Amino acid sequence: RPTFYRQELNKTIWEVPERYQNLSPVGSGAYGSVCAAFDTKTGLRVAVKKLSRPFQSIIHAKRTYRELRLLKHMKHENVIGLLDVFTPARSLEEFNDVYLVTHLMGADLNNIVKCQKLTDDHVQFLIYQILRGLKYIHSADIIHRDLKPSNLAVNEDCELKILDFGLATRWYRAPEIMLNWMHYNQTVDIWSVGCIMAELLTGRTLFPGTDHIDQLKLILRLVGTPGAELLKKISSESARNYIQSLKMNFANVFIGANPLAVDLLEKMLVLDSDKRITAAQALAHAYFAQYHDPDDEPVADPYDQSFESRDLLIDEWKSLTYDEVISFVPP
Ligand SMILES: Cc1ccc(-n2nc(C(C)(C)C)cc2NC(=O)Nc2cccc(Nc3ccc4c(c3)CCCCC4=O)c2)cc1
Ligand SMILES: CCCCCCCCO[C@@H]1O[C@H](CO)[C@@H](O)[C@H](O)[C@H]1O
Ligand SMILES: CCCCCCCCO[C@@H]1O[C@H](CO)[C@@H](O)[C@H](O)[C@H]1O
Repeated sequence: RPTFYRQELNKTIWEVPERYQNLSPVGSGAYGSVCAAFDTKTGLRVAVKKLSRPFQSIIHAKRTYRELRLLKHMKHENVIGLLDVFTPARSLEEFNDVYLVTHLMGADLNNIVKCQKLTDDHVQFLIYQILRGLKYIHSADIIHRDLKPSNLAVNEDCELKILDFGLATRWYRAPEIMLNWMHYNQTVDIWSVGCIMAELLTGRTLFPGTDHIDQLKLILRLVGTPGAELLKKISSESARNYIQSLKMNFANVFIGANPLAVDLLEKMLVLDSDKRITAAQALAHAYFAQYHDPDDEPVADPYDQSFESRDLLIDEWKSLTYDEVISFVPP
């Protein structure tokens, strides 16, 4: 057991192991807060997320467990991984705080893009990594749902990790997510990738919607009204009518772009989630020829997500989370 020290951080007492130094707040919200730090034991910069009131309610408790489980499962160099999880608590009884430790890459995608056009080679490398990450995430039957530049952590070498920093926001969201559609394809994340990629290429947000409906109209304007195939999957006449108050050959936005990039964007930014390219297919797309290695695009061990369908008591989510904390083995 490490010795803990306390400090005040993001308006609470953070009790962390001494190996973790130079804790500096980088994000805060209702679900918790995150500090950049330096792990003097591994010599790595790390982000320490302290969960906020993790066992306050069933929802907090199951969220806490969800994230812990997910992070413990992710073992891919393009996906945020759990370097450490700790609690100051010495027993289940006193267990009330969970801290999660991940690599801190240093910047998110916005920081390195800073509203600039990136080179095609650079976009290749970045999107390749995202797709590699996503292939892994998706292979575990997990859908990110909120892929966006701020959830993409990159170091100086532009090595990239996908994470979920939730504690502009709407611009990378797959249209069906915004429409509370509920039967999500993993290609919700592909939509996001297309939005990210487009932005990396052009330096401009693909769909800078002012609000929900504006976002939707911007998407319809670019990719066009639903085709007959897609229309058949929308039950509501009235909704189809409403949509009709609104393709557009991917040329104009992506002028001067590598035609391969455009071809891929076209396969990503398809309204019909059933028809969007998958992460695995995208990885094999010629656009990534420089980086694609079919034998180095790992898939995840199958991920036990049964808990997602469970309505359990706080005590059980807490005890389940506690088990995961105790049984945690660093990389
Ligand atoms: C409820 C719930 C359930 C699941 C998840 N969830 N799902 C995933 C996927 C596996 C991607 C789907 C991943 C998480 N969770 C997760 O990423 N947690 C976490 C933990 C510690 C720190 C951080 N934050 C950062 C880390 C590094 C950096 C930055 C923030 C910001 C910029 C500085 C550079 C940098 O490098 C985020 C989230 C919430
Ligand atoms: C902008 C207004 C039109 C947006 C419609 C987007 C349709 C999304 O695609 C749809 O995703 C569903 C949920 O995964 C799938 O069940 C459907 O089969 C698929 O067509
Ligand atoms: C703003 C323009 C958007 C019009 C609303 C699109 C309607 C999508 O609505 C979705 O359609 C599916 C029916 O096939 C249902 O399974 C979903 O429950 C419903 O949310």
